[PDB]
Amino acid sequence: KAGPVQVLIVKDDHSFELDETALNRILLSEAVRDKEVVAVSVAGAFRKGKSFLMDFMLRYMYNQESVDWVGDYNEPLTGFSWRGGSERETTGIQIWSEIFLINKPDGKKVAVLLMDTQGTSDSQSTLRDSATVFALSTMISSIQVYNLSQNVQEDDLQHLQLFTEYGRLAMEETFLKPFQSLIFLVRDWSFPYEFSYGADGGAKFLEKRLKVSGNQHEELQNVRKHIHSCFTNISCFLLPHPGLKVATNPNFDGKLKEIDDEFIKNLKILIPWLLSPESLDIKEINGNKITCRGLVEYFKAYIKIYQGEELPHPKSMLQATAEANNLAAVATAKDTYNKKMEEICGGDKPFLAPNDLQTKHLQLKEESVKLFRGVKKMGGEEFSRRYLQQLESEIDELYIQYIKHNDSKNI
Amino acid sequence: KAGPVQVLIVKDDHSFELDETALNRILLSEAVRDKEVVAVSVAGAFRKGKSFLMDFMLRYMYNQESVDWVGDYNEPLTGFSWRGGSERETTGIQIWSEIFLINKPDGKKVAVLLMDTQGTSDSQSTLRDSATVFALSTMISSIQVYNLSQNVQEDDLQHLQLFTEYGRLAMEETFLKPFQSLIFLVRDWSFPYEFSYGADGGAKFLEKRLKVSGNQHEELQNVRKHIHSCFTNISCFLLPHPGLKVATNPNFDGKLKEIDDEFIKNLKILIPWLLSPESLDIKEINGNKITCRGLVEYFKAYIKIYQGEELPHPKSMLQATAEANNLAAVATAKDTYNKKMEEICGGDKPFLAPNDLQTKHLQLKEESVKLFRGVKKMGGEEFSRRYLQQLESEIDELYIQYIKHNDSKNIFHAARAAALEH
Ligand SMILES: Nc1nc2c(ncn2[C@@H]2O[C@H](COP(=O)(O)OP(=O)(O)O)[C@@H](O)[C@H]2O)c(=O)[nH]1
Ligand SMILES: Nc1nc2c(ncn2[C@@H]2O[C@H](COP(=O)(O)OP(=O)(O)O)[C@@H](O)[C@H]2O)c(=O)[nH]1
Ligand code: ALF
Ligand code: ALF
Ligand SMILES: [Mg+2]
Ligand SMILES: [Mg+2]
Repeated sequence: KAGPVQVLIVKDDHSFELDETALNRILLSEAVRDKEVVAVSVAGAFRKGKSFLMDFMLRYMYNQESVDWVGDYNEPLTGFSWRGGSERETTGIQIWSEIFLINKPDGKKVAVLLMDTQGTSDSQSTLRDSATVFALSTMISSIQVYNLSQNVQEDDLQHLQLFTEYGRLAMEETFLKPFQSLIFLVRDWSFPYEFSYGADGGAKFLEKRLKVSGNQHEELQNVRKHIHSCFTNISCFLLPHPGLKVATNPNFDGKLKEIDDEFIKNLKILIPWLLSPESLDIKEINGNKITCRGLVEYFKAYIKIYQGEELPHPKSMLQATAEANNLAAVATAKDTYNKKMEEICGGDKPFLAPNDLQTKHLQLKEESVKLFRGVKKMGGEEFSRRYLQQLESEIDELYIQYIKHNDSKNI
Repeated sequence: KAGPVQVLIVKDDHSFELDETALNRILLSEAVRDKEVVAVSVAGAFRKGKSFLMDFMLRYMYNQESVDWVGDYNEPLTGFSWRGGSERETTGIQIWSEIFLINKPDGKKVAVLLMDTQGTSDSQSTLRDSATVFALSTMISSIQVYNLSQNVQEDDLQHLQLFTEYGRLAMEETFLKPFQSLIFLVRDWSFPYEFSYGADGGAKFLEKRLKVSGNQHEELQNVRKHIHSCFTNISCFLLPHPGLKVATNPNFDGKLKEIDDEFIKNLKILIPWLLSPESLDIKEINGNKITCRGLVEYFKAYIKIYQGEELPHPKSMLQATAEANNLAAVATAKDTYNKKMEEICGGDKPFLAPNDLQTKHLQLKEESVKLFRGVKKMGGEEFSRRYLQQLESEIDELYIQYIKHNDSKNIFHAARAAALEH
């Protein structure tokens, strides 16, 4: 019997593990391994109904040819594990064990893979944990549902930009856009009188939100340009709140009779708009359509890159800013020392007595140390200590170079 | 008649202006200028009901002595401007024009100032805009209500850390904690079966969410340690959802008869909890209690700092990581060039003829450029181009230093060569 399968395992030590056996068993079966694959993912902040949504996607995938695929209104919602409570439920990445075979309007018979992910920003996860899951699901899926709550905030765009860039870094160089379809799914949209629920309201909302204009600040322009650069198709769907019973009742188990009717009405539109045979886009990587067997190889390849240390680590805004502040200050203090030493023992300056050279070096070292300390930096003085010691060590190294330059002028 | 007053203005070119005349008219009047001041602010992500909340705080401030301060159930909600719609309403910082005089259980009157702020992360603002508003409002307030939606996510704590770090950087150095009281107010809390609505469930939720353990990953540890070290008192209040009429009905105008009853009950706990005379903390800066006139002086000083450019610029995760990646690659590549040039024209090495020196320099410069370009960095090759150009420029400057070092080993080379050619 079909069920969810844990394929990306996140460990308590923040390491990642691919369950290759379970993955090979689902995607290398004879019926699917050679078919071109459509991979649908949902990702975004944790505790926002992602697994819940995926389980309605499952109902549609099993009952496409039925007018009432949304189900019996007394049927509980099953599949991927979903629940209330403040603590995360999904970890890593899970896929549905049954690969769906669908006929496109082309006549092409394609394999459809459904992928559910650990929400970002939970209380147990580093930024590297969250970015790796989100980048991997974007790199593997051909349709990425970016699940957002209520609105699209500038920090939603900055996270998307960080995660997609992290994905790009693990990918081979390419002249085409790295990714395919992205849907901004806005849950609990509260303003249907400003933009109607659904795809047409969402398209107008998103055009406004992502619009680049010349009078816009560069920081605002650049995040929008980066998002457009990454995806060949970007859509948006505004979804109503499903009712306070769905959000707050601990006995709720997914029965449609307990879900707000306007939510159901739009949910019935959203799922086929995402998953109908005409809207299923086959996965492509660097301009080649991928089969299920091909997808398995890329999954293994990408995880290995993220398991190693070839790529830089994503860092928080304060941590990354502190590091850049300190690196820039080291460079400035070191450059100051170099140019000041050139004034007293550059090539065109006379030989200096060794004791004089030492006195002037110690003075110029102290001046560069005071320059470094005086620059305002994020992170605090304790964070700076490592960079202060590096600075002093590199200046001491430079000094020995100058001892030898000076010595050459008295031979 | 009393109303909201814009005191911090964010311009469309993202510059900041203090309307000192408006501020002075309010805080320097004879009635309040010399009274110790309590400042209450609300701040957080945009479009989350901050102004709405403040107008219910206004009702309390005006009707504390009335039996039913919350208002008639048919009375619309007014004061600071609030509304639905997805676009921001409040910009900058505004204060209420009427300063409330309140007697403490001690015996003398404090002045209470209410401050409403632009939500962070709206689509028209830079990170620096958001950071400056949130920092200024934290630095000026003695009670900061941090307004959050549904949960406390790790990105919420990273933003609070960044914003409070930005405020600390603009303050006088002190051995004391820089700020006083912080309230994590969680709107639309959905799990009362796990942590009950209000301040006791909030305290248990927040104690767990903010707990510092020496065994958590340093990234999670250090955010929590930072927040704890910034505030002398941190609490948390979990508020129910107000109902879909409040959230989605365009005709809603604040009438209590259209607000869910459980939200009202907790609202009636929250507001006196925040504002009761025995709960009002007098603003302290650098160990001194502050009067209204002193608060104006600090508002002027702090904004002057953020109007200048003495401080590091707040940057997005991608922007800051890309910068750090490129800065490190530049330093490595420049260091390599220096070390390789020392092998050939260090002080203890023989004179090199200018043509050999140039050829070797050009080889080593290319190897360093190749090293820089080979480093995997966030942000793209296009982002790195400013740093590649800077590296080539700094390498060229070092080369000229080496030309002079080398020439000094044989000043007569060109002259003697010319004399020997004959
Ligand atoms: N407010 C709100 N809650 C939802 C929605 N959809 C599902 N939920 C509830 O969200 C909670 C967590 O759902 P889950 O799918 O496990 O979230 P995930 O962690 O994002 O996968 C459950 O209590 C769901 O009933 C929605 O559209 N809005
Ligand atoms: N979901 C929800 N909406 C609220 C709450 N409080 C107020 N609102 C609605 O949120 C919208 C924005 O309110 P406003 O005070 O202008 O938000 P601000 O931008 O943060 O100041 C209004 O439509 C309010 O009716 C709440 O606790 N939960
Ligand atoms: F909180 Al989750 F899937 F994002 F359980
Ligand atoms: F969006 Al606001 F006050 F944060 F109008
Ligand atoms: Mg889930
Ligand atoms: Mg407001």
